[PDB]
Amino acid sequence: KVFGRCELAAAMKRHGLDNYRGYSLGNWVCAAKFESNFNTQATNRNTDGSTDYGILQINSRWWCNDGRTPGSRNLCNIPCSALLSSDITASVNCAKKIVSDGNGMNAWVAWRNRCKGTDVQAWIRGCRL
Repeated sequence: KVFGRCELAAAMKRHGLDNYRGYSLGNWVCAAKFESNFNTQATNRNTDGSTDYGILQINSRWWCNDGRTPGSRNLCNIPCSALLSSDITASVNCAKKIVSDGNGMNAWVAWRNRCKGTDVQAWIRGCRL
């Protein structure tokens, strides 16, 4: 599936990511955009036998189970497949324990690159408000 910017935003807002751990919605839409480009089914293989799954490309090396990751655990107690849903529910829930894991949104490489220190509010412009 492919979310539209403002649809992803709302889904996002609805599941209370807006300002979570002090990180504005725009931060999250922006992280989404560069990470998965909104593609609910974006999957990205990393070396170290791990992979980034879903909207917010969350890693199976920890957080979610795909099986095949050698040095793994699923701190989020889910199959990596459930993090490839068309309903974000899970991704944000998982995504919530990772912002809270001592680093903030640094956890997401495309956010720290492309988004951190940016005028992230531009991502929620036109969005229903």
